[PDB]
Amino acid sequence: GSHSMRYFFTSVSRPGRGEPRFIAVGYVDDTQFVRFDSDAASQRMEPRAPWIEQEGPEYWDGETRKVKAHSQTHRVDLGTLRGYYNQSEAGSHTVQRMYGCDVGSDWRFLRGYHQYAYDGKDYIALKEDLRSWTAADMAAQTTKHKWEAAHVAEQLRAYLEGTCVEWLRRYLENGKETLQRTDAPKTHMTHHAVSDHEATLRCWALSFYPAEITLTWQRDGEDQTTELVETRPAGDGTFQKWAAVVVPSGQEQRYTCHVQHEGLPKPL
Amino acid sequence: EVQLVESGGGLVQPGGSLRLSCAASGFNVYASGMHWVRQAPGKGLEWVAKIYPDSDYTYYADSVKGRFTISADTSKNTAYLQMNSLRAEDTAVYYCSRDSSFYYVYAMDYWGQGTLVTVSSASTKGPSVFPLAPSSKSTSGGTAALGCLVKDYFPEPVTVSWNSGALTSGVHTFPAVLQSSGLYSLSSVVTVPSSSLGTQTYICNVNHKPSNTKVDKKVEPKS
Amino acid sequence: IQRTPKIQVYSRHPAENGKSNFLNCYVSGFHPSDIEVDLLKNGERIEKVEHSDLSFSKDWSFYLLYYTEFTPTEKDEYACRVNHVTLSQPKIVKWDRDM
Amino acid sequence: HMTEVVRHC
Amino acid sequence: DIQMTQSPSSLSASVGDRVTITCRASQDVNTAVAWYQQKPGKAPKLLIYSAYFLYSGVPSRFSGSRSGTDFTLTISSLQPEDFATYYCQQYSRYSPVTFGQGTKVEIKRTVAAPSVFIFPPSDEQLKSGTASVVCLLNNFYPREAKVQWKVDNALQSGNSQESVTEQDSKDSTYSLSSTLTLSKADYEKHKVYACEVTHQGLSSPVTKSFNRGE
Repeated sequence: GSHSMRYFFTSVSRPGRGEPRFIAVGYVDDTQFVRFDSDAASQRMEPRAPWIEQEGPEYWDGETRKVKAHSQTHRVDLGTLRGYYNQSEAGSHTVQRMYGCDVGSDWRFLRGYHQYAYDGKDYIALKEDLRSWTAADMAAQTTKHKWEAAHVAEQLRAYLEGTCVEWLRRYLENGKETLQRTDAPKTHMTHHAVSDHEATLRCWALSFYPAEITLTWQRDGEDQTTELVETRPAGDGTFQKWAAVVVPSGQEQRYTCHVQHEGLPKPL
Repeated sequence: EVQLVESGGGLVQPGGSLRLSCAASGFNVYASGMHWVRQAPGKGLEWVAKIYPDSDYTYYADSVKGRFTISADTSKNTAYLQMNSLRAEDTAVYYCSRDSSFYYVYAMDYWGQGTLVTVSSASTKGPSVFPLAPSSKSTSGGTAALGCLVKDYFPEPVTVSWNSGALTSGVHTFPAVLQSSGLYSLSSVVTVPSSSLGTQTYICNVNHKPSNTKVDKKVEPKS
Repeated sequence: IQRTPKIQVYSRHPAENGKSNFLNCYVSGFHPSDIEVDLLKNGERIEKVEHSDLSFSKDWSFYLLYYTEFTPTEKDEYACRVNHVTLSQPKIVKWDRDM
Repeated sequence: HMTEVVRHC
Repeated sequence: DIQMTQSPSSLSASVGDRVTITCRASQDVNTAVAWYQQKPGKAPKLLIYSAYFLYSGVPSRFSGSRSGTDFTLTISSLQPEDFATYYCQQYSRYSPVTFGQGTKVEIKRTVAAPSVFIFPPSDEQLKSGTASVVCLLNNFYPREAKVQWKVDNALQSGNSQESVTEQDSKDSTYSLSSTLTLSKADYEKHKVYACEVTHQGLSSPVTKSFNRGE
């Protein structure tokens, strides 16, 4: 199976509220395993999974120091980016950064990422090649020239191909029964009349671990191309989703729901 | 095929005159009897007048003798009710019916659809149409209700349709209530699949012919 | 940019009256991050409400799960009230079992 | 294991 | 002046039951008696002429008989579409015909709880200086329901009017509307608007509400 490790950092300015809010979460696949919150009591990188708690004191001092260094940097970035766009000091603004790496079935490096946003819009991103930056506007081109000078891409490329992949392999081994599991979706269908001549068929998929799932309708033979909600967390590690069709009554028997998920041998 | 169509109903001032007309089709007025029967709002049927065109013979109810005159024009195949010195009590739906041509049926076999006569100190006013927007806070079983509220109109007959009549399933148009104001207001609702709300146009067509008002109001979820 | 939140209110396990469960309110696709979320029992705010650590999707829009332990009954009404800068006034979404 | 490589901007 | 008294001014019976309406004449009218079925705001249809004779094309579950000086219309097997008012007339070809007061026939069916909905007034209406709040009770039996309005949990009197549909010709249910009329000024003074419904098919009263925002 394909696997990934991602880090998500959000920094938000709080004019008049004092220091800006910093939140960081670390995922392996769809499983959160670490977090930091500037508002939380500890001021430490906290564990959010069982298999990570077996890592030693040196690991936790290291991650905390690194995340504190990320926050201190963002605390600057917020101010720098206001200057570039000439914005007011009294307004709240949002900086977001996501990085991580991708490993194939064979656990070898597949891809790397490092993206950066300002007020929910693309700012600057590392390309596919991991040697180069895409700058979204004139402001980010300033940052491009600064980061080309400071050799950022070259030192990120070392992390993404090396440290990122080797610790992802280590996490996959530590938390094997949690991360290398595949919970197949528990499925059923519900019926409600909505009219004299119409009725809703809802197709449920629940308690499935990997969020990658496809719910599709068919009538007789061809895919029924209709309501579909975003995949949602159950809150216990597994995920949920439903899909519905409004169908003429007395003709519910000619509709079928199709479920594709890596936990299922073949589609249901 | 026997058919009777009444016309000429409307609003009239007390003391006014009005003439209703009954277009006969698929027979000769000359060979049959015509009656007028009327029905005051939420009352029973009241026979009004009868005529045999061939020999002018006319008969009237005590309540309208000397005010109403029933007549016929053979050349139009039409019978009439000339109504004079009209009072508030004359307010009603007026039906035109005939005697059966068979003779072996002792009854009024064919009736028209009826025409409403409103006897009131004038007061024609068109309606305002407000959307009853389907609620975007559940209030659904998987079905949503939406409607339009047809408010403050006079004299009476208001027609509501949905999507120019294409939508009839689950429509409830309410009997008009008379308000404290002396004006009418009714509601038309329909239940629809709550998932259709994103996709489907819903329009209520309100027609108040007495004021020459047609309104087409689109009804959709608010946000 | 301002993106309006998509709200989903649902149970962790299929709802069975008298059986303990978890009531979820999943708010997603929103920007900015500041949002206010209450779970309601018969219109009145449930206090002990926990929530996920803020994260975001590939379009940079945020998501949060708010949740509380509850035992459903037939007459008890449950809801989620969300206030955001994109919302003119607070949006209230009722818990239906077959949503 | 986060990254050590974070440059201001 | 001959006057016919329709014996029962109203009645309700279940689908399949036998129903007899009587019509009593003030003088002997021989058998010159006809019966009609008028469905609400429709033109009357002839059922029975000369007291006993079925008019052609009328279902045979209708019959007409005499019993001394009273005349009886009988529906041997009541059907949902037979919801109507029924009228007996004394017919004379060459003088004044007169009608009975009529008999309303309700269909009695299985208890059905209403589906309740509440609608706030539209902004289009509020700009005209009045707010109509509507509470709608959908497809229920029987016709008796209680709709109370509570504005910030104060019970209301005299500012609501309701309208009840005619019984449906297939499922034999009622729909009801209660409208709560307020001045924009008085409406904008309060937050929570609730209609609370008591019906036979509801274990406990049901309330549908909104706060004046959303």
